[PDB]
Amino acid sequence: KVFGRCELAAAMKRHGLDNYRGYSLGNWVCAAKFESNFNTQATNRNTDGSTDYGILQINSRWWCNDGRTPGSRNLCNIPCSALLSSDITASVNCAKKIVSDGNGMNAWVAWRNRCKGTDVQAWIRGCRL
Repeated sequence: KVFGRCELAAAMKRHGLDNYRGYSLGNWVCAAKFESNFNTQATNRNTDGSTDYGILQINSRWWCNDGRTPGSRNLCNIPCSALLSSDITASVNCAKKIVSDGNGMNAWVAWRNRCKGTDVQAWIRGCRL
C-alpha cells in the first residue's frame, strides 16, 4: 500500500511514534518518505546482502528474519514479510525497538542524511492530527 503523507502521519501518531523518545512525528514521516516513499511493499538489497523491508526499510541483518540473510539476527522476532503489510503495526513496533537502541533515529541513514537538521515539521503540514 502506498500511504498518503498525512494518512501515514495519522497511522504513525495512532501507534505512538509522535514524540517517541523525543522524535516528533515529522521525523518519522520524513524518514518514511526517503526510505520507502511511503510504500509498504518497498524492498531494497543492502551491499551486505541483507534486505530492508517496508514503510521504514527495516533490515534483515538485525531486526527481522527473511530466510536468506546469513548470520543475521531477528531482534523484533518477525518475518520481514510482516513489514510489508498495509497494516504498519509490526514496522511501527519494531521501529520503536530500533530507535531505543542507543543511536536514536540515526539507525535510519535516510533520516540522518535527509531529515536530521531540517525543518521536519513540513512533513506533516496540512495534516489533521
